[PDB]
Amino acid sequence: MAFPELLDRVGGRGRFQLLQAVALVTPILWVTTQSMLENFSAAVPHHRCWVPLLDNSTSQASIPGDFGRDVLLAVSIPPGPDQRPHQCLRFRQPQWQLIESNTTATNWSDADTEPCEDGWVYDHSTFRSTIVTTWDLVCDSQALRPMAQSIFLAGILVGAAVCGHASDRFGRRRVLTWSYLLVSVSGTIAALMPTFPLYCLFRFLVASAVAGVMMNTASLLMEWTSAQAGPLMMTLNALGFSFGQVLTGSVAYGVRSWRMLQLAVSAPFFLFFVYSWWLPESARWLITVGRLDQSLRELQRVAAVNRRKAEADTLTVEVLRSAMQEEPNGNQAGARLGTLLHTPGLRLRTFISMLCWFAFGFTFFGLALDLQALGSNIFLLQALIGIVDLPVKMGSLLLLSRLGRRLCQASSLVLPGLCILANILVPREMGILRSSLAVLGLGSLGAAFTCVTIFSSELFPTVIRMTAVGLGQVAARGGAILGPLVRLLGVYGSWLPLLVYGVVPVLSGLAALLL
Ligand SMILES: CC(C)(Sc1ccncc1-c1ccc(C#N)c2ccccc12)C(=O)O
Repeated sequence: MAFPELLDRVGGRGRFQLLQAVALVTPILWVTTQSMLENFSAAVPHHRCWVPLLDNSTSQASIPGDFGRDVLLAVSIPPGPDQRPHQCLRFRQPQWQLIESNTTATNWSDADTEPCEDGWVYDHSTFRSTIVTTWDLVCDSQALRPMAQSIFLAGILVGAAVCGHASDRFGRRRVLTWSYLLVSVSGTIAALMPTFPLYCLFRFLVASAVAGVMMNTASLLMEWTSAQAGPLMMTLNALGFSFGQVLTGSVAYGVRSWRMLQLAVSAPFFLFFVYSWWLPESARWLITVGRLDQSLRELQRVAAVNRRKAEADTLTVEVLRSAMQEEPNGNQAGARLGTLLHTPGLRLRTFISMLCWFAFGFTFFGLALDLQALGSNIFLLQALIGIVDLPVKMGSLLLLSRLGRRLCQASSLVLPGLCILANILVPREMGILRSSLAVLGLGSLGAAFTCVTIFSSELFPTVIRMTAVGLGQVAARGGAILGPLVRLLGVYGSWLPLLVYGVVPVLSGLAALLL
């Protein structure tokens, strides 16, 4: 007797599945919050060079003449390109000549200015303090935020790999609960460190544990149900992320100091760890290893939950042993990576599939972590990304049946791509339309992820199917690391980052219909 018959006589759609779906989807919201917090915990508020005559009340008490604050600001700080005071320069000697309008204040050499040797002054209109304010990553080290985000994503990658191996060797629920605890502890410790490298290291560990819990949640959610309702489980696991975006919006609107926000986001994972003990472990994996009694215990439990004790009373050890004998082998795992490239018919089916996976990690994270520039109100913008995602996410599954197979993937990438290209041409005065085009861009990229998981399976044969979706996972992560690093090239122009981020999916999507 095979395992599906046992899962059939125990219950696949019973209430137990609903309870487990709720209890495992709820933490996905907070995982999304931890992943997206870098948009609010490290914002860049306005800044100007520290001034002796403006800031120090000692010199403020000795000022000859009661001039307006705008006058003093014009005297101390040269103007900038946006008619605002310059952000990294200061007049070395108070220039009183600038007051007279008879002299056109335009011939100022950089030799008359000096770098800010007395710190900076930030505005506290909407943010009380962020790490940009705390450690002054401005005007010389402004390239240290993409470094932090790249470190976070590298942490996700390494943690995913290590936790995958460990969960294959140890179990699902064990690695799940220990990853919960690791997220909680590492977040708590990261919310109090005094210097920057320690903050980076503990963000690394947080991301590793988050990758672990995400993968194990996916596996456990898919495994304990029948093959009929799998895609519904994947759909719920996808909706978790959008609801997490909305939660991030609300929570960030709540708290404005990066330490308290970080603690509030990292707290409830201990509560999740505290109740992760009552969930029954996966029985199929236990059958694979060979601990039959444990599997029978878990099966009797889950059957007793669904009010199906009578039929499960017949379960015995020998039928589980025969099921183990019917379990397939994974010895061939070594040569699957080779034959994916060796056979010509399978070479091209991969080189296109990865560019579908790589284009998502590169375009999404390169923008969704820079919501400061693509609009004005961050709290409302962060919320709309999650709200719009659901209509597109539900609509895309409808479009599958009507427009066909090949035309689904190609369509769900050109549309998010062309909106980013149109961002530069739209005049800077029309701020409303510039923001609305950004939301539809980042929002529609949610359904782009849902489709590639579905189309990954039907392309490759079932023998090597697990391997192909595996490599698609690495190219998606390995591309995310190169996401934020692109924003370094903004020094050449403010439009160039918006050019690279949108051309990649269009060149990916239009090339995906060739399958
Ligand atoms: C899962 C990752 C590593 S990305 C990621 C990293 C950290 N935390 C959440 C996500 C994430 C994954 C799939 C999503 C989808 N759809 C999604 C949607 C919104 C927000 C986050 C994600 C990937 O590249 O596969």
